[PDB]
Amino acid sequence: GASNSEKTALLTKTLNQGVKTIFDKLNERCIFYQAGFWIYEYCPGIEFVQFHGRVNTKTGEIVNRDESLVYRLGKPKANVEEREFELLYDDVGYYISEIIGSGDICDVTGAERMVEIQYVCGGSNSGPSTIQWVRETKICVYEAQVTIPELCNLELLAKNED
Repeated sequence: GASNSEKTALLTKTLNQGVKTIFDKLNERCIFYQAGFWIYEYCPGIEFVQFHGRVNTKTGEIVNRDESLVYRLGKPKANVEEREFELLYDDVGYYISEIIGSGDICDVTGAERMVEIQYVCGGSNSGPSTIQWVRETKICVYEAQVTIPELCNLELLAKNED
């Protein structure tokens, strides 16, 4: 390895403060994204599931819930401080990885119903929170990506058009 301490200081800080800032805007209400025919709704440390329906931006709520469309993508924890996260990066920028586990074992292969969530900045100076895309990556694993303005405050997560 050949790296200085400031480099690690900001890497570590970015992971820490990024998560705390995510939780601060998500605290407001849940987020939702219509991925073609399916809708994925993520809440501030409650659960992550996919249901059919529509949303009225005016009110910010779905048409009605759905007890027949049983789905589970993963269940987070209220004690976010205890949950460990990771700081990876891509050609676009750095991001925080949130693996939401506590899923059932998929009989297909014998793997957990967890999901990988990536927190990226949307290159926006303001706004609430929204998702970009969400889909199945493995037999029992899904991948989801959100774009929020507040992550751009962290130098490493700061998009070039913040």
